[PDB]
Amino acid sequence: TRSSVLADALNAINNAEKTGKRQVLIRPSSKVIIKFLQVMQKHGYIGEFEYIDDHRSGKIVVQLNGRLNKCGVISPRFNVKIGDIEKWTANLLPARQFGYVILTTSAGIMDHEEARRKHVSGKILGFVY
Amino acid sequence: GKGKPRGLNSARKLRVHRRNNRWAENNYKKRLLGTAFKSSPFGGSSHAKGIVLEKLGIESKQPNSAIRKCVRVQLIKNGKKVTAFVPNDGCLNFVDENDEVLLAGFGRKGKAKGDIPGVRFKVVKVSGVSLLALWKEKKEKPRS
Amino acid sequence: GRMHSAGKGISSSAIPYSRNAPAWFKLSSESVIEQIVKYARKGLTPSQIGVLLRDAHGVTQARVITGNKIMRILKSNGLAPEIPEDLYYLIKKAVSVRKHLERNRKDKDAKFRLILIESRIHRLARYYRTVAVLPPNWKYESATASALVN
Amino acid sequence: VLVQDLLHPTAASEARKHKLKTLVQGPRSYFLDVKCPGCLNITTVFSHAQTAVTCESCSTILCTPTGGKAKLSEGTSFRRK
RNA sequence: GGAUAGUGGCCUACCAUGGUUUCAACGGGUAACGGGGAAUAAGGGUUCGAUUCCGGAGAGGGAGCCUGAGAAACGGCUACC
RNA sequence: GCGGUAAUUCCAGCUCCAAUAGCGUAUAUUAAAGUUGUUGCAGUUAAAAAGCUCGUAGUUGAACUUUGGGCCCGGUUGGCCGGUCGGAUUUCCAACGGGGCCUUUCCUUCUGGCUAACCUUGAGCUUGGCGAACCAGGACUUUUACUUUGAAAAAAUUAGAGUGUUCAAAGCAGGCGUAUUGCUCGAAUAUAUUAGCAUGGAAUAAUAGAAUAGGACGUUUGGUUCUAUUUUGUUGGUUUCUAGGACCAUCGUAAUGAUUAAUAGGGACGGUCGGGGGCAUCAGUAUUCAAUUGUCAGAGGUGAAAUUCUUGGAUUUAUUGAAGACUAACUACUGCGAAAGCAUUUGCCAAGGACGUUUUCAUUAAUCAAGAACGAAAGUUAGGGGAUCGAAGAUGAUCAGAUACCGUCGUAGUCUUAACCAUAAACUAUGCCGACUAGGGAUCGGGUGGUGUUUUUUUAAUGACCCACUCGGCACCUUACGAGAAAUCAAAGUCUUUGGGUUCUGGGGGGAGUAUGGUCGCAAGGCUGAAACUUAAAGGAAUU
RNA sequence: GACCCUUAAC
Repeated sequence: TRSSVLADALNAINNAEKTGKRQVLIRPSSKVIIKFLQVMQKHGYIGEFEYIDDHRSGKIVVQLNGRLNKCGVISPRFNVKIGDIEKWTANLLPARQFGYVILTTSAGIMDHEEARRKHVSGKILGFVY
Repeated sequence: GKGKPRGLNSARKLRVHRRNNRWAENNYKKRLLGTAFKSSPFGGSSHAKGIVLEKLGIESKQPNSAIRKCVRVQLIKNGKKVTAFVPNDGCLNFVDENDEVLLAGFGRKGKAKGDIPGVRFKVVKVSGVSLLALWKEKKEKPRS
Repeated sequence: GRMHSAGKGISSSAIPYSRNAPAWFKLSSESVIEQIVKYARKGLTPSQIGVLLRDAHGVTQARVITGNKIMRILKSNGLAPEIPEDLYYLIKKAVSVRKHLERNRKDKDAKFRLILIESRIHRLARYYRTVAVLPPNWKYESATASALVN
Repeated sequence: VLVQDLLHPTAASEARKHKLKTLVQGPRSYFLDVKCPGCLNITTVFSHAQTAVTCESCSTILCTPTGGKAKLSEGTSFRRK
C-alpha cells in the first residue's frame, strides 16, 4: 500500500526531472510535502507549485526548472542529534558548499544549514541538490 | 524496499538476521565452534613439540614429481600423530629418528602448502637447535 | 487491492466535488429523514436505503441533503442493526457456503472460499470490537451463525 | 509534451479520460426527470438506476436496470437534470 | 511468627495453580571474572580486555566456626576428601 | 608455478634490492571485506524467491485541526570603510538569530500582611485603584517518542593546551634574580553506549477527549457526611447564615458537540462474463462379441524381421450389442482459477473477478515467524470397476553383450473413501503490496458516445458488426533513455546521485541435502539438518 | 539398420 506520500511525491519529481518535463502531478499532497517543496522553492530547486483542492486529499502540480539533480527521502525518519548532522551531510550531499539535508525539527521543516544557525535538530526527512 | 526491513523499530530483526547469516562465514563458524581447540592437532597453539617416529617419503602431487622428506611426529601434549615437513636440502639427515622436534604450520591455515599431499606442519627445531642452524652449519646437534 | 484476490480493479463512485448540492432538489431535509426511516422500518439496510433514495428520488446522497449519513440517522433514532450490515452479509455468505459444503464435501473450492470469507469476518469483527461497535467477546461461531443471522 | 498545462486541461481531454483520472473526479452520471404519457407524475430517475423505478402514482415502471445506464421504458419521455 | 543488624519465602504454619516465556523464558556452551580500556579506523564497524585502576571471588576441594567493629579469615581454628 | 642436461625460481659465487639493530617464520586477530552489507551485498541464468493461499506475533501503514498579516525592541555588524590598536564609528540598504503586542488566538485565576506595566498625576513626570522584568494559598503543567540545553565518561588511557626530559618516547613540570636579597605561571580543556531535570522546543508519529451526552462553562436557585482552626465553665462531645476538593439537583449560557469519503480497503446493488468448483444427467472411438459373407490363404508388425493369429475362416465388409476410459476437429501468443489445475449437453447448488454506481461503512490496511487449507504425477492402505495404454515380468537385432532403445503380450497402475502422502524444471527458474517513468497496435470482459452498418411480421423490444474512448486482464516489436557480467529486461528501470513498506533465501567447490538427533508419515518418504576430511578453483554470460 | 575406445612416458 501507500506508506510515504513524501516518497511518492519525491519519486514523481525525480522521474519528471530525469525525463526533462517541466511539471509533475503529485497525489495526494500532504502538508509535509508542501513544507518540503517550500524549502525546495526557497532555494530555487523547483519553481512554482500549485495546490489543487479536490475535497479528498489535495493535488500538487510543481513547475520544474532544470536545477534539481536529485531530491530524496530518508526512510525511516532517523533521529538526528546536532553532532550527527555532519555524518548525514557528508554521506548524501554531493559536496560541502551546496546541497541541503532537510530535517524536521520542533522548530519546523528546514534544511541543515538553517538548523545549524538556529541550533536545532530532530528527524531527517530527506535531501535536495 | 530492498528486502531487509527498514522500519525504525526493526533493529531486532536486523540483529537476529545478521546473527543467523554470520554462520555462513567460514571463519566465524570455525571460531565460534572452537574447531581448532577441539579438532586441530596443535589445540589452537602456534607451535608444538613431539617425537619423531618414522622417516617419510611423501610423493609430490601432480604435475610435479618429487619425494618430499617428512617425519611422522607424535605430539607430546596430545599424543596425536601428525606429519611434519623437514624443509631444507639434506635436513632429513638432521631429523633422522626419535628426536624431539618443534613444529609449526605451513602458513596455509590448515591446508597443503604446495604439491605435498596431507602435510600440514613443518620442522623448525631439532633437539633444541634450530634446523636453519644445522643447515647453515652454524650449530651442530649434541653428539653426547 | 482486493485483500483476498489478485484483482486490481479500480471501480467506485465518483463523489461530486460540491458539498451543498444539488440546487434542483425541491424537497426538504426532514422529508428525506422520514423517508429513510420508513424504508428502514421495512427492513432495508442503509445501502439499500441509499440506492432507493438515489434511484426513485432526487437524493444525491443523504449526507449532502441532510446533515448526516444514513447509518448515522438510523442509529440516532433507534433503527441501527444489532450487527453492522457489511459484517451481516459476510456472515450470511459464510452460512450459505457452509450449508453448501455440508451437501458437497468434495467441493474443495468452496472449502477454500469459506476460509477467505471467515478470515474477512474475523478481521472485520476485530475492527468492530476495537471501535466498540460490537461488544467485546463477540465471536463469529459457525455452528450458531445461521440461527443468529437475525 | 515535456511542457504541459496540467492545471487547465482541455474539456475534450478531460471528458475523454476516466472519471477518477480527471483533475478533480466527478460523476459522469446524471439525474433525469421522467414522465409517463398522460399523467405527468414527474419522477426523478438516476441514469445508472439499477432498480426498476415506477412512478409514485401507480405501477408504471419507468426504467430497466442495465450494467451501465438504466434503459427507459418504451412509452415515456425524459428531461436532463 | 521465627531468624537477622535490618528489608525480604530468608525460613516455618495456607489458598489459588500463582510466577517466567518466540519482546527467546528455561535448558546447553563459553579455549566467560565484569568494567575503565586495547588493537585496528574515511564514516559505520570487527576483534580483544588473565594483567599497573575500580568492583567481585578464592587461598588444594568442600563444609563449619572462634575472636573481633568488621572474616564464614585460611602466612586463624575444626572436620572430611 | 619452477626443476625432466645453456634453470633469471633449486645448490652456490659475484652482483643487486628492501627494512635495518633489527629482519624472517608460525598461529590468531584487525583492515583489506560493499566476502555479513544499518550506512552498504546478492537471490531470472553465477549460491539463493517457500508450490500456492490464509493467518497470529513482528515490521509498516492515506489525508485533515493556527499552512498567513501588522507594530516595536536593552542584544559580535560583516560595513554607507582607518571616532573603541601599516587597521574599521547601531541610524540611506545585513538572512537580523531572538523577544514582546495586536490580528476571534487563551502562557490555568483567584487568597493578602507587599499595591508592579493602567488619563486615581505638586515644575521642560505621581501624597487613593486591575497583577508575572514581583510572591508561599488548586486535587489539575492528556500519555509518550524525538529536542536544544547540560547538575555527570573516578583517575589512568584517548584527543588535546603549556613546558629549554639536549631532541624524542616521556614527565608535569617549571620561569624569572639589585651577582646579595626573593617573587611568580602551571598541573587547562574535550557527550567516540545507553533509561532521571530542562519558566523557552509540539515539526515529525499513535489504542486521548463531547454521540443512545455521562460533555463544557458557575460567583443561577437550592439541598445533601465532613477528625473545624478561629469566639462561648468541666478536658470533650453535642449545634447555625460559614471560606473548602459534593448530584448535571436547572425558569441559565454556549455557531452547543465525531474532519475527508484516499484513482486505500470492506460491503451492497445491476447487467454481465468465464473450459473456476461440486452433484446428477446427456452425447460422440476403440476392445471384446453376436449373427452375416467373402477366401485366394493370409493378417499383424518393422529399418528388415521375428514372437503372434489363421480348416476349427484369421485379417477385411456391413443397423437392434454387456463394457470402461477419453472429450478430438472448433482450440488461439484465447478464457477462468490461489496455485495444482480446468474443454460434450442439460438441470441443480453455492462461489468469483472485472465493470458500472451522485449506494454504504469508515482506516477496517500491506506483508507476514508460529500456526492452517489446497497441492500434478507417481506411490500407499480399502471395498466397485479394469475398455485402453502399460513401471515389473518372456521373443528378435547387439553380438562382447543388450535382462536397453524396436515387436508382441502383459501384472501393478488415472473412480469412491477414516482416506493418506505433500513432492515436481510445483518455472515466469522473476515474493507480495504501492507509486512513477517511453513508444504502437491487437485481444478478452464490462461500461460510455456515435438517429454510425445490418437484421422478426422486411425498415415498431433488441441482437450482431464499425469507429472513438475508458477501466480491469492475458499477452505482444528491437543489444532502447535507464538497468545488466552479458544473455536480455514494458521491469530485471526510477540502485556509489546508494532509504516507499514488508516476508523468505544465499555467502568458493566438494563431502552433502550425507543425521549421533528430532518430528510428521501405514510405508515410500517429507521437513529440519552437521562435522571430519579434501580442494584452487567450481560456476555464469559472451567471443573465436 | 549398426558405429565401443583412445599418453604415465617431459
